[PDB]
Amino acid sequence: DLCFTNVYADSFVIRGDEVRQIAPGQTGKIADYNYKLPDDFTGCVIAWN
Amino acid sequence: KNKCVNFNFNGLTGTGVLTESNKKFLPFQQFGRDIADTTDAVRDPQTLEILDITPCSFGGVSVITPGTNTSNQVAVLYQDVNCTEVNVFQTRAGCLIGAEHVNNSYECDIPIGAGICASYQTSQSIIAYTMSLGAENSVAYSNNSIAIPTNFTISVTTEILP
Amino acid sequence: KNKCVNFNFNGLTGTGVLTESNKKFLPFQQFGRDIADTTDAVRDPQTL
Amino acid sequence: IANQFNSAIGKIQDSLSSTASALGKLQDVVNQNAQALNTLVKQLSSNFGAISSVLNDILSRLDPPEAEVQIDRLITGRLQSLQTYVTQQLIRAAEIRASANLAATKMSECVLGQSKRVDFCGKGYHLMSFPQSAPHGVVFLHVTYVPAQEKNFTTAPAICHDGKAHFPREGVFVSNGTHWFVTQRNFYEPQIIT
Amino acid sequence: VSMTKTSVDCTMYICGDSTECSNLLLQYGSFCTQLNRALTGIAVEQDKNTQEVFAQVKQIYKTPPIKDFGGFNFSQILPDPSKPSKRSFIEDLLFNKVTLADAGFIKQYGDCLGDIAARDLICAQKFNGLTVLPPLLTDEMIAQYTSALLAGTITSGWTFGAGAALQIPFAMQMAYRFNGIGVTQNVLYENQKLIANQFNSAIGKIQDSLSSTASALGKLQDVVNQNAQALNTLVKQLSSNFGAISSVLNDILSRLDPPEAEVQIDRLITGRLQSLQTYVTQQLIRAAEIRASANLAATKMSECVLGQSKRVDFCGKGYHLMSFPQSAPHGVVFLHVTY
Amino acid sequence: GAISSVLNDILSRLDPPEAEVQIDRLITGRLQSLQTYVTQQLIRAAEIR
Amino acid sequence: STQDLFLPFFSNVTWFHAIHKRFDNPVLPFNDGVYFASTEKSNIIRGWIFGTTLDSKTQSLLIVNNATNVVIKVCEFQFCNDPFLGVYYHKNNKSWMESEFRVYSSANNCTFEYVSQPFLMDLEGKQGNFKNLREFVFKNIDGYFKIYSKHTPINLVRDLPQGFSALEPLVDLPIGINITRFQTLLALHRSSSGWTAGAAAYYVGYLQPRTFLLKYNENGTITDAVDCALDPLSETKCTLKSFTVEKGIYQTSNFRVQPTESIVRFPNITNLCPFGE
Repeated sequence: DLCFTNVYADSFVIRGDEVRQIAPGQTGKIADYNYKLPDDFTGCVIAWN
Repeated sequence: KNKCVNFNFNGLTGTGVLTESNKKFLPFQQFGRDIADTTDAVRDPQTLEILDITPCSFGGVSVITPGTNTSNQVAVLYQDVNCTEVNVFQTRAGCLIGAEHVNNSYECDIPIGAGICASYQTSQSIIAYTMSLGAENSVAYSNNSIAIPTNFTISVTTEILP
Repeated sequence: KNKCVNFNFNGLTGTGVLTESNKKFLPFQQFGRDIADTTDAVRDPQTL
Repeated sequence: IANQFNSAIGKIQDSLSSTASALGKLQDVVNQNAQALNTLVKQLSSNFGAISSVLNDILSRLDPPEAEVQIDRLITGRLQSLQTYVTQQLIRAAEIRASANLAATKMSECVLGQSKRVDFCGKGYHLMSFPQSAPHGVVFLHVTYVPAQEKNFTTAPAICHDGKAHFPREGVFVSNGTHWFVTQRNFYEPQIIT
Repeated sequence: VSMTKTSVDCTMYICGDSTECSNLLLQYGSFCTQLNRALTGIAVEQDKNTQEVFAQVKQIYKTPPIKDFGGFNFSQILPDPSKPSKRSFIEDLLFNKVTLADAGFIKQYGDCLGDIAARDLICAQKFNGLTVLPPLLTDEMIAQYTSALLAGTITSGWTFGAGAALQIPFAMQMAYRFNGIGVTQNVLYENQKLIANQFNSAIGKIQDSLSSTASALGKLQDVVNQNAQALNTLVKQLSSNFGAISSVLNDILSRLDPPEAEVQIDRLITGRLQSLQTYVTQQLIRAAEIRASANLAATKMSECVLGQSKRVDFCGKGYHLMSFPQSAPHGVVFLHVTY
Repeated sequence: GAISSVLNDILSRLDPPEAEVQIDRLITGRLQSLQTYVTQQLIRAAEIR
Repeated sequence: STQDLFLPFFSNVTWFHAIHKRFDNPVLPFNDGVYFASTEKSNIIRGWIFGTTLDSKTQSLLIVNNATNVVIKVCEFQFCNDPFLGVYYHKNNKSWMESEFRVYSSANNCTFEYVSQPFLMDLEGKQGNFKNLREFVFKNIDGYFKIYSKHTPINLVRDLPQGFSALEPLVDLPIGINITRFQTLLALHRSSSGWTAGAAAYYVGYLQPRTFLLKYNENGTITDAVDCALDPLSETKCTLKSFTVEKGIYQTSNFRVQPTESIVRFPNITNLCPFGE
């Protein structure tokens, strides 16, 4: 029903233990160090094996 | 256009009226907003035209009726509209459907507004009359006339205050 | 009965006083409510 | 006057026993007190944005981690109901106190004294007022001087006797058409102009 | 005397043209009934406050065409039949120096639809549920309520408020009101050509005080301003995000599920209800200010217009003789004759 | 209704995703306090006037 | 004050009957929900078939009564164009007993089945007045079919009586299907297409999401109800929360204009996004 203006895909491969770290407000070697999400992040996270 | 519909522009859903406008959007601008921050205008993404969003449910509704013990016949006063939406009569407050115009100006029985008052009188229905100001008296005035009572009365006026 | 206790009827917990009433519940009805929407009456599920 | 006054006291019985809407001002004071107390019970049936309105439901369903999300919606909904209600009471109490200061003004000046204030204690020249006990208020019985039977008279400002104007000390100049008379304003008692 | 009768639709203001919001709003029960009861309670008493001031006699009085006043010119206070509304020259200046809304309380839907004016204050409130109720006593009638009280003051003196209208000449009316303030009545007739020139020049000073100086009506202009700004503030209340992710009801209905929207829409409903509980609080306190002034205006009508005020400096500086009622926007203007 | 009354505690504990749940409870609690207080002042000012 | 799917007062309901030359079992919509009301004397209303397309291509509900058990089945039915259950050959030893079972042809993939207690229904024919009033509320929201049953004796020849009856829920059926169209069974008699029909009546009205008021007595039975969308008189009853409107004027709401149709306007593009890339 709702559609979006500027869709950007963030495609990369990490360890399976650190997928929950991809969230607005988390830490880790992925979240805190190189791939950080904003505090006002309005988006979707799609991950698979 | 010109009908209250359920619009959907770029995912934004709502109830509004689409009309043409003289507003010209900038090429990076899509949504027009108001003081109340709601979307007042959108832009058609297929063809280049500008459409406003007018909110629906317009016109106040007054309920002019006596008690349910007396009768169930009612008169509905529609403010801020003419008699188009809907014994049809137009008053100074709005369209009044259900009350017959009576030229006899009586005392105000039901306070309505805009100098109009109603009552349930005589086949009995709600009548619509102009609110009378009272019994008009013409004072016979001159430079050599005076009215002085030869007799009076003692009336006990009851004023009741909390 | 007739004492302020901590009742528990079908999982609904609260503080109230249990007295007899002349109200007759419908067979599909269990809880009676008030103007304030709180439970004014319950039904004993073991005996009627 | 004793027959006109005692018949007017009998008209108070016909105005209160037959017509029950004469006390509708103080009935509205009782009604706005009784309905707002009855409205405050209806305030408890609002879900307040939570999943239910009843405090006993959330205590029986949800954990205190998940109940403080829901009970604090009920507490805020019941407090804002009271902060609206105390707002409705203080504005109503400011209306009654402004009327009670008006009632204390109509007791000191209108009952305990004679009111020179024109049409403040009802229509007519006010003589005295009688205090009567009323539910959450007072009812005054204002004794008024109202003229009933009047006539049209010929008047004049002054009179030339010896070339000098004569003005009334207290009263007016009236005439029945032949001779000029003197009387007061609120009653016609013709006297010789002396 | 009166104020702007406002009946805010709390069904439309909280949930604007929404079915899913109105299904959540009707769970709140008696919130929209208790606020509409207070606004109706204003709408009854402000018509009552206009009733207690302008309508204190059951009979309507008019002046005879034969004018014998003794040099006193009363053409500036009596209404003019040449205008479509029977108003005096003073009452025409009072209705023009106060800024009101558009002509008539009926603004069409096509006037707001066919022409969307840039920053139009009246239409934008009406699409937010803010309806302005018209008063019971129109300004065409209020100019005739004051005309009935003025014709009784000129022709009948002060006896029209204490009973039936009993005529007395204005030369005798001014002589007997001097005895109320302690002046012997021989002062009047020795200077009747002088006092009539001093009074008619003072009526000409009312024209120089109202037409040139537009800030003399700033008290009743502030009554219109505090009514118009608070109605315009209530539109600005809808732009507040209320702690939610957005202020618009149509955004959350287009983004979030009803599991996640009841977290967000109930923040909008509480933010709009508290705004209405702010506004009804601001109206009832303001209505208590106007009613205390309308009870003061009814005190300055019964005692100061219908009678002679023995109260010193209550009706202006000087020994008060009589006062003239004039129709004003949501109020009254008195013309106090002082010694 | 929040976890604490102090504004400086939530700014030192929670992320702005989780603080807007908590600080907006403090803002609403302080504004309704000011909404109650101005109500108490205007009714008292109507008594003095 | 409650808010659910309700039949509005003074609404447009249907006019269908059974008689010895009008026989009506039409295809009726059920977009939001339907209300049922039948004045009967001879137990002619036997049941319904609730389906989406009324075919074996979809899953359908079949609530019937074969004079022994209240049969409620959710299967893949072979839908016949005219379902009926007839009573045969009365002339000697009547007994009012059935022969055929013509509501469907075959049923497979049965997911829900309800067989009630065996009872002996009096299927005898009557003349003159209708002595039974069977009213039902039919709605399927969130996969939870709510039925509401009420039976009261009436004395009626003609048009639906002006009265009130609080309908009570009998059972709760977890059918889990989509219902868009439905029909109604009727009984057939003759003193297999030369049969006739006994005197019957049934009324169908569409449920709408309206707001009612519910005035309860001391016993708990609803005495009277008021729809909030009839007129501004009845909306004043919803605002004042009293059925006796006092003598005066109460501002209820604005003149609401419902939207006619849903308008969708999206950008025009035919290329899919690179989900494979």
